[PDB]
Amino acid sequence: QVNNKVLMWRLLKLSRPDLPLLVAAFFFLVLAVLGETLIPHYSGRVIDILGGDFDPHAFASAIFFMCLFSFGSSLSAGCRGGCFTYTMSRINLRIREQLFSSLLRQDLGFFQETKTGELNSRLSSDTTLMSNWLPLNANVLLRSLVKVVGLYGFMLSISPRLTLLSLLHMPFTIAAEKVYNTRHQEVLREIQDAVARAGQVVREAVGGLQTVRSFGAEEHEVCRYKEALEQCRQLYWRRDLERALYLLVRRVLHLGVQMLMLSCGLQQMQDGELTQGSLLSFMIYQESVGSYVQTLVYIYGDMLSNVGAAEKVFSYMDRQPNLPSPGTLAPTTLQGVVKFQDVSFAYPNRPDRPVLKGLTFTLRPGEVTALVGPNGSGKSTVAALLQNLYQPTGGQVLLDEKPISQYEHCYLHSQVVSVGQEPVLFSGSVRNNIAYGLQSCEDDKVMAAAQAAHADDFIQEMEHGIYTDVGEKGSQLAAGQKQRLAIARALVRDPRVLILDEATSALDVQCEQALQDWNSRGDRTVLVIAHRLQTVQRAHQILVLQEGKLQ
Amino acid sequence: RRYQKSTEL
Amino acid sequence: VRRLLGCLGSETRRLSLFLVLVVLSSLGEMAIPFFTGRLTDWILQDGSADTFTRNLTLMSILTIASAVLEFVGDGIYNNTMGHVHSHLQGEVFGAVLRQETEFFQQNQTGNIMSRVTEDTSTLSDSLSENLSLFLWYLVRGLCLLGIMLWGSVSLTMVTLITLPLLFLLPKKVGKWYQLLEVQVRESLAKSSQVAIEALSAMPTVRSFANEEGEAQKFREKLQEIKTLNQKEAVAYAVNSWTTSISGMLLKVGILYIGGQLVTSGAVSSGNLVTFVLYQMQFTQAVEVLLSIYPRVQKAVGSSEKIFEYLDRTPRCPPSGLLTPLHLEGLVQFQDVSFAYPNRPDVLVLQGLTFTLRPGEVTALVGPNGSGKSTVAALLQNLYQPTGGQLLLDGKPLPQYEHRYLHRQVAAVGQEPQVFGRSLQENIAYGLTQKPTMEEITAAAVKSGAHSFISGLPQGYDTEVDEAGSQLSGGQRQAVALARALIRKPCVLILDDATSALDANSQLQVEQLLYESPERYSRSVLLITQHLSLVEQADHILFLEGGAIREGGTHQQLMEKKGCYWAMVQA
Ligand SMILES: Nc1ncnc2c1ncn2[C@@H]1O[C@H](COP(=O)(O)OP(=O)(O)OP(=O)(O)O)[C@@H](O)[C@H]1O
Ligand SMILES: Nc1ncnc2c1ncn2[C@@H]1O[C@H](COP(=O)(O)OP(=O)(O)OP(=O)(O)O)[C@@H](O)[C@H]1O
Repeated sequence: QVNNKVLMWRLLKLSRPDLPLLVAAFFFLVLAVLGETLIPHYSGRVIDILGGDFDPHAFASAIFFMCLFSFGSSLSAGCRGGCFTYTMSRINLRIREQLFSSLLRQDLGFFQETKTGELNSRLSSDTTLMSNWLPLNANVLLRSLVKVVGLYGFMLSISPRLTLLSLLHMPFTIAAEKVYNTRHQEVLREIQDAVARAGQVVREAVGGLQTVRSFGAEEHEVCRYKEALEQCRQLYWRRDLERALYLLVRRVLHLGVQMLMLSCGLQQMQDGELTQGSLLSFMIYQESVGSYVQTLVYIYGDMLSNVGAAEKVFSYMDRQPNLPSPGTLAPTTLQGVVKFQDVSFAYPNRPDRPVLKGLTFTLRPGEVTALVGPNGSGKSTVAALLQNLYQPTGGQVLLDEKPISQYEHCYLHSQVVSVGQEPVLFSGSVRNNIAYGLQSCEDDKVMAAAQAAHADDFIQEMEHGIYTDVGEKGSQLAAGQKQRLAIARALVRDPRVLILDEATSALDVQCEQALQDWNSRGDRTVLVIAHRLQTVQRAHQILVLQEGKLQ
Repeated sequence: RRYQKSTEL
Repeated sequence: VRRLLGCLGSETRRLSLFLVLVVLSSLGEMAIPFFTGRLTDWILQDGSADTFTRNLTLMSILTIASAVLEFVGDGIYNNTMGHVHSHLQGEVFGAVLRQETEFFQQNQTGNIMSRVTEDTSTLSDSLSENLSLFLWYLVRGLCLLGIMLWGSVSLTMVTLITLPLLFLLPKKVGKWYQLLEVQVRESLAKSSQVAIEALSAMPTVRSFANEEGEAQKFREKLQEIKTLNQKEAVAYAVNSWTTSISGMLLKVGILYIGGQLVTSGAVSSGNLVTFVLYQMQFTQAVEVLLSIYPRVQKAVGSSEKIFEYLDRTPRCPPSGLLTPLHLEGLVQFQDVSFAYPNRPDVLVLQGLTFTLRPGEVTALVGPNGSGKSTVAALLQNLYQPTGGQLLLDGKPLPQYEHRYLHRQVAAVGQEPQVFGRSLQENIAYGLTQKPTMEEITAAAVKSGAHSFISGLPQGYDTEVDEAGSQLSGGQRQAVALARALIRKPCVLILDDATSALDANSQLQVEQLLYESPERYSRSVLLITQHLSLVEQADHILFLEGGAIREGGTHQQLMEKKGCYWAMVQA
């Protein structure tokens, strides 16, 4: 269709800045094909010379042209793969960086709906499957198509009667290859379904073993996994039977056309219309012309999968994000007046299910504010709406008499910081994680932030000070230390409006409160989210939250 | 059975 | 080791018939180069048309009869290797499910996932594919060398001197190129782990305006690959040069010796064509066998992880043999003291002693922690007690049969997991026989789930996906309650039955607990924080610090003004 035409031109525009490498690679393609096709022509000419005299003017010419084209074919084929492997790597690194940059600007509703299994396959495996189009699938298709025409050009020069019998059995070889490649892809798809079905059986048994042993169904789950393997085993045998049947067809047919031309070609040669040299040049070509039709049909089948695997990526990259227009307002006067005016929010993934029902309150910079409510009331959604992470369906959020989406993206998040409900620690060092997202900072501020958040006490227990490497996902440190690192990550930024969301986190909320009264300075707005009323007091005001309605 | 050489790049 | 790899013994009659058909197929395949040298000698000295006809019909039959025997040989081997791979894969699942319960807590589930799913399927499929190729080309590499000796020894011997001299440089550069190819694939997959780490924590990245920083971190990993990629692309060109030149230089070495020999009248020109056609087929059988062998060596290296997993012994005691017909339902604790064996330095429970009888309700209450749900774990034979004795109807728990005991002891978990199956079978999970349709309706009647499940478009056949998406927390409690009521347990364990139950099913819970006619043959252990059911319980015990602190009936305990008085006034 025309949908494949735009994917043709879009994939060609991707490889435009590799023009000097493709020209040098496509030169060596043409030089190698002409080098090899002339080799069997000189092979029969040596034998025809070898029936007379050893005259230098023709025998030594044919020998020299043999070694020159054998050198020419082998030296050019080495440089063709050298310039094509480098081209594929340059395309692969270009589309990986371009996709990851475009995936990073999507709205937060995209990542909630999309599973993380799909985005890993697009980034890791689909980019490799699309970079094989031009350096591999268009390389083999062009090399085989020119060579097939070249072989039939010489066959018409040798004997026009004999080359017609090659064309008669051809339509079978194209049809047999096209049928087998259709059936083989159908089975290999059914293998992928039944393999993940057997892995789904072990998915429930291993993870939920406590429920399995509570009812004595270990022999039941063994029975269902033994049955799910029998469905896989039937398809494994079906693939091998069809594959070994195709080889038997190919071997019988290859012998069939070899006897037809050895018999009829010999009968023509006894009539004097062919020489022994021209018969040997005819037979070498014929063994080679069957092996290039099979490659041409197989590769053209695989070119359609490369485009199909390149249409998932081009749909992820071109999806429009649902974000407000960026703002450029960054005033230096940021005293920090926060006003909520009848806000109502519904999640984009699950619409027409209201969470907020017209909330209205105001935060004063010099004071402390506390939020309390039951589990699932929606306290953390108020925290998300305060950092421009979403758009409220109704009402507005006013920060310094301005809508919160009108500020600069880097300037706002450097002044309105928060601590998450579940802290997440990345795979960098400790010093790189305290100063996360900071372009430039000194070592004194990192130490001072740990001192204020009680993180410097345990930072000297492990060697290298603050340059210690943290494991992946943060699975090296204690859970209690992880909240202290997250708290110190907020304070180093020198924020203006501060949000703390411990909620279910306890046994350290009084360690922070005792030193500083929720780190309230007098010009820094503080919002503390807690589940129990007997815990705050410190806050100047309290706003209880029930089912999205303040009391 | 027969070995099939992966295609040259 | 290969000795431990001595499986597939029961199929040695089928594998021997394969080994007799590969040699018969390898002998009949080489007729094609034999009857091209006899035809090229027939034309050089003429002869009758009978010898042309006789040489063609022997090449007709032997080539056709070699393709058929390969097809019969191939399917046989493919039929048997399917059975061995599937029988062993089902055998490794029975071993892990018979392991102790403590295997499945500290170690990651995904580590157990990999060793069973694709560390055995891909290991066996790579080995079964690469073993026949090594087996097919070894016989062709051996049957070709047999007739090379019979043909002419002079050109045969000169092949074997020049073969290892010409097959050292291709594999020395071949070793260097595959080293660089695996260094690219490691750095490509390493950068994917960095990119997917930031993508799974998008709210944390967005709240700090670090979208530019994550793009720079990814661009640093990709800029490291490009430095080593230029050297890798050159090493592909040199590897293609050395393989092509050394292969072609072999062909002209043997042609010069044969041409000098055939011009001296020692051998006919017919025998030179057969020998050269055997030279390329013998060389190809060596270079194929040289590439398969590291892959087979790799597969058997990774096979020691599977067999270690199968050979490890469980720590739990084996199942008992006694299956008595009727159980009264009495269970008692004799000064038990359980510690988690993962950290046995901490005594979670100590000094527990109570007796349960049919017709009475015993409630266990306490604060968060202090081994509340751990008492339910010891009752249904999930761990063994470190101290004390546990008695069920006068007998210890491991002395009882494994399937019969769990059919008479039913429990409700804190967070009852549900599986993706039909809800008609999910209610009747784990039964020895499939019950009729009346019992599932009766179980839904006694659980209060019938008011919701009958409103489904499919009802009892409504499919549920993984992790219980199409159900509420309250509906997850109701589906679990009916699962524990079909088998009519003699001892019933109720932990957190009303975590999200504030509806009519809670009224059915207390109706079953206190006024149902079937309570007189059941013993109930109750762990909920709702004090309405506590005050009607026949026995109430307080749990704090993993030990029994206060005891007695209900009315005997406020008059003591103990710990029960604390949260009642609060
Ligand atoms: N990412 C999300 N996608 C869809 N719905 C969400 C999401 N996060 C929250 N909700 C919905 O919002 C409501 C609660 O929001 P929120 O997470 O802010 O509550 P909370 O009371 O602060 O949290 P907690 O569950 O920790 O007590 C629920 O109806 C919940 O289903
Ligand atoms: N696999 C484990 N390894 C180590 N400690 C564990 C493990 N499983 C449980 N524990 C600990 O042992 C105790 C067992 O939990 P417990 O029986 O006290 O439940 P609970 O939190 O009181 O229950 P509920 O949620 O019903 O109130 C807890 O202190 C828990 O932290």
